[PDB]
Amino acid sequence: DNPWLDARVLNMAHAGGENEAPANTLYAFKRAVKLGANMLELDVQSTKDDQLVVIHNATVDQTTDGTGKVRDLTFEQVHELDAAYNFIPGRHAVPGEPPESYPLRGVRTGEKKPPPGYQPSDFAIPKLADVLEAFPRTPINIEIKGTSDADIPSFLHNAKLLARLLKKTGRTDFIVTSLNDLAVAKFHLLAPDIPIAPGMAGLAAYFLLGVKPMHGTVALQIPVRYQGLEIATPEFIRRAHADGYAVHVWFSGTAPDDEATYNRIIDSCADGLMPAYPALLERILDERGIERPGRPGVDPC
Ligand SMILES: CCCCCCCCCCCCCCCC(=O)OC[C@@H](O)COP(=O)(O)OCC[N+](C)(C)C
Repeated sequence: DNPWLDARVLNMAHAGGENEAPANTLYAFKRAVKLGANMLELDVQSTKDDQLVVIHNATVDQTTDGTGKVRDLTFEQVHELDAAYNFIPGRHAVPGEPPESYPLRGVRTGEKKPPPGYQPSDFAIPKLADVLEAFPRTPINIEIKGTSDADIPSFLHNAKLLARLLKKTGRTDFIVTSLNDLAVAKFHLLAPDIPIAPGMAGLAAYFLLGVKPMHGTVALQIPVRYQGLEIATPEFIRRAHADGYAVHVWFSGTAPDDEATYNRIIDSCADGLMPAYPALLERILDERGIERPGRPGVDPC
């Protein structure tokens, strides 16, 4: 069967909580786990020397002080930069504001003292290997990224790199996914034991034609709305459940990262949310007594 139909309700920190902390940094992950997130959610790219690093965009421009495409830079180049240079609470990463906007700019580079409990390295772009070292016992939702939407070779390069590494850990508490369905198929071929979730065309095909997503799928990981169509409804999740799949919902501009939304998606029987505000979600769950993995409680439907 599917263990993930019981792993609910999940607080899956979107890149660690991009509205509450520098996205894809160890600070964000360490913070997010500490306040009660059941699962990390993160993005992977690869350096010029084929090192899997945890970053979302193909270019380091938006979240750091540097410039260039991750695949053009070595890990040693990428690691020295400040992955909190442009963080602003409530607004992820936004360059060009008064330097006082940035409460954690410069901590990686040593110009400000880190908050208590963290080192300057907790604010750089981490190797995926270092995140796995740091969370041996936390499930990690990993998403394969590429150089551009149409650069199918870069997704496949990353899928290869990812499966090799995840195999070496011998772990199984992952969910690997990509917007590019080819990457998922290639990843599933190289690492059949690791749970996946469908890419874009598999989701369309399931929603539209009933076609079950690739063997090995544990969950459907869906935005709330897409191009006007409401995806994460009670009915859609009723059917996904009936067909044996979990539903994890993300937001990221398709619907507001706010309290009413999180509540509606909880009420829609989703099994996990991917909030940019993992603190805000954790408070809602605690306050409502919603069942959690292990810790039982209220079933909101
Ligand atoms: C008629 C057919 C209708 C059927 C529905 C079709 C819907 C299809 C839309 C695409 C859905 C693919 C889901 C699989 C990939 C995934 O998990 O999404 C990425 C998400 O976590 C973050 O979103 P971002 O773009 O990575 O942005 C954040 C960046 N950050 C973290 C720094 C803010």
